[PDB]
Amino acid sequence: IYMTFGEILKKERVSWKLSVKELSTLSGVSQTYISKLENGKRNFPSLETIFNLLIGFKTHIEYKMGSESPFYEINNSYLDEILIMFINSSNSTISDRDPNELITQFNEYYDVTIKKKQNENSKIESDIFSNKIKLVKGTTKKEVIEKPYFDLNWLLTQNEYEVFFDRSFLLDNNFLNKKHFTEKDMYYYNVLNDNDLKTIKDEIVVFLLNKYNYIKNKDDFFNIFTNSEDDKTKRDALYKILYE
Amino acid sequence: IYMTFGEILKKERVSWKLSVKELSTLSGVSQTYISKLENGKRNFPSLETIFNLLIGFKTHIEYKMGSESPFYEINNSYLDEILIMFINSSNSTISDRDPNELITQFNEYYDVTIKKKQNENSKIESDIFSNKIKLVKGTTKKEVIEKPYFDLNWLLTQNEYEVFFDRSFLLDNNFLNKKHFTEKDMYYYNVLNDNDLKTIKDEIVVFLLNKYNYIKNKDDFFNIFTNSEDDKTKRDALYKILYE
Amino acid sequence: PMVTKEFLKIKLECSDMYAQKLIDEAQGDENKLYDLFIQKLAER
Amino acid sequence: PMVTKEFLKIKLECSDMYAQKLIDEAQGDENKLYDLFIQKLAER
Repeated sequence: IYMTFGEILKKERVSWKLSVKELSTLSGVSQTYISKLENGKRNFPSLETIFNLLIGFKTHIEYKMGSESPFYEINNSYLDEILIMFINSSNSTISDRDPNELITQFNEYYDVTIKKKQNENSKIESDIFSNKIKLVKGTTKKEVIEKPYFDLNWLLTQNEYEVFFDRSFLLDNNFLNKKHFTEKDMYYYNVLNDNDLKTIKDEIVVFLLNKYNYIKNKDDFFNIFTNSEDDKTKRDALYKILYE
Repeated sequence: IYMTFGEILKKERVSWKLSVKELSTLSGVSQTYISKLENGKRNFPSLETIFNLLIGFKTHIEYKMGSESPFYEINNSYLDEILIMFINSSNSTISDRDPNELITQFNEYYDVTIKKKQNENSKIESDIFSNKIKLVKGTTKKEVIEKPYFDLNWLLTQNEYEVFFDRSFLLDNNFLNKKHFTEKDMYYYNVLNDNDLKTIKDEIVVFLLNKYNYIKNKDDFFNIFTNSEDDKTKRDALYKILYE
Repeated sequence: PMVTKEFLKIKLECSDMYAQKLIDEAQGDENKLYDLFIQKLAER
Repeated sequence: PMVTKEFLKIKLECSDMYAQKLIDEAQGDENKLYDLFIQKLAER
């Protein structure tokens, strides 16, 4: 006794603690259409929207469980066993149920999609590189922004605007014995001074550097990482910058 | 032999390493009018624009030298000796040169201005409090923004968007042995993980707490600090929250 | 094991099927598995 | 002192007149002044 496509989708979406919005961001599909598919207010969907939803879970799973080798195989095998479960739905309109035709068709649809995405990135390589990007947490879904507000390094190093903390661990002026209260700094006592910012930047610069791996050339390492060159060819080239 | 008002303004503006833009932000006065006054493409200005420019230097000096008691007196006395120098310009149109009338008039113009500013702040107390503000560095000049992007605490604690570092101390995934390269994370290898962010937040929470002074009540401490209550009355009240 | 790997479904917050596909790796050899069973489940 | 407090004008980046109004505090008593002369000029 099989469940309907809508029932199956809701089971998976919920079991991964994803909201309709969250999955609609991870996938091309609208909040409204997702919802309607799960109710049965929309019939069994197109094969292309099915592939889009799987691409949705694909992005998430890789965020959560990881792209690592031990999970890499588990993930590819999983997404396949779901793609079959969908086209074997009680209300399915797919009798070409030869899995290996669909599984291969999905991998050949995914690849086509990657290329489009990378072409669209290449156009805004400037703003991607300079971190002038608003990237929804968990997702590869992004929106270009006027400055790199979400770059922690930039926030600490920029001289354009005052940086604050919560209205808590404040009185960053230990000099609270100044007679008439600093003009309009009865509002902005949260402002970190230039000294503090550089001490915090150095703290983090150390912390990160005795883990991970410092990159000598930025322009270069990025430029080789983002292109239509073979995976196994460029991994060598990345290791060359990390170990000369 | 006196210098013209324009010559005097440029001398002070430059001696404080302020740009026409910088001073035009600190003061109500436009970039264009400042420039024209310094050339003599504009005649001796109104008394009200003179007061505005001094208010400009006032804000800056307090940022640079400090509102502290030893400098508080130096600052008030300085701004006065400049207000006289301006109205004693070679091209001055002020023969009511009784300093104590102008000095008092300026202090009574400043006070009027403070009230207006605080009234205008009160309207947006919400966005000021929640740090949804873009405050030009050095200045009290601010612009309301949709989120508290410049609040360092919020950036580290929020779950809406990925946080980056410079394209340097990266490969935040030590797992660079994952076969086919993490989908579209050949672009976003700069993303700090949830673990790192909390370690950096705690680092800073410690650093700040063994200096400065933690504030128990935010709503309260802020609400009493921002109002038309006497300075000497509220200083007592602030010390009460810092020391019970 | 039995059906007492609801623990994985809840802590990793992954689907029932995925929690099985984990068990499926070195299945019955939970001893052999523990090296990987305690990897992303460790530094989490 | 003399006119060799261009040093203050440059490091503090303050106006000639303000650099004098600093000297004016405990003026001639640069000894007495050093306690405040080395305050905002110290932790800078």
